[PDB]
Amino acid sequence: SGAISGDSLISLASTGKRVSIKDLLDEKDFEIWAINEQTMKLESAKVSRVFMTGKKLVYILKTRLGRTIKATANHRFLTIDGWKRLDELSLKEHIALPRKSDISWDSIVSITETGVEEVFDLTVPGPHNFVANDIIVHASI
Amino acid sequence: SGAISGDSLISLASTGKRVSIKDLLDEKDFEIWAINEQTMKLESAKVSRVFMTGKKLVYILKTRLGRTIKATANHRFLTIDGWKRLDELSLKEHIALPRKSDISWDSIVSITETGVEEVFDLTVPGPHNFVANDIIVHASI
Repeated sequence: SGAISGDSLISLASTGKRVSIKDLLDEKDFEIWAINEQTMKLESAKVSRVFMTGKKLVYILKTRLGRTIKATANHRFLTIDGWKRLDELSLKEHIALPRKSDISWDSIVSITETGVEEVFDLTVPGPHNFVANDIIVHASI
Repeated sequence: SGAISGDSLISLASTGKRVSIKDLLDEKDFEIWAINEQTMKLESAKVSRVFMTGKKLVYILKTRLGRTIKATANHRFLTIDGWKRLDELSLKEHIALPRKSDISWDSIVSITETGVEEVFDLTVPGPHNFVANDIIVHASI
């Protein structure tokens, strides 16, 4: 149920390349990087499908390291105490970023509403999350 | 225990004038606007003293109306369910702004760390809060 800006760069596990999620709309069955929540280790995982969900108000989330992403109020990020909607995060939270133990829990330094844009998501069977703009984000539903 | 940037403009109840809290450091016993939490009505209240608390990292909080203020991570604002530290606020919260029923509960649209600056507070016996940059904020201790 979330969605992120089409500008967001998706990390491709088999290569180390990044291509915007907008540019991946007509693509499927490629691997992305997901965190396995039970083990807290990153693992390659297949993307079932990519899709746009329409135009939605988006918000810039920025971490102390400088990682940033634009996303809907309801898109979820991985917090020390679980998945939380962007609109539920506060500056006291830390969120999961891929490090290369497998992850860094970085402080949020900014959350600001920016504007409406075309927004996208993807489905990832099993772990249900992926790395975009070098930040761990939840996938479809 | 909070504190806000010296740039913050303090609403003077007897006149309707605004002067930065930095500019009020050597001033006392003037009235400011405070909310009476039991009644939720604004009332004039005396400022006992104004003081700088040193240099501290500050954060810009902005509301949907466009009201904005720079304040420490621990400075409190009035939420629909009580006083909350800036670092505990999320975009789903609304905070109290003086309206002229007596107050408007406006959505937060931005919270972003900005930099270190000299920071100030003031003491207000009884209601313990005041209006700065047209936003209700908690006073000393």
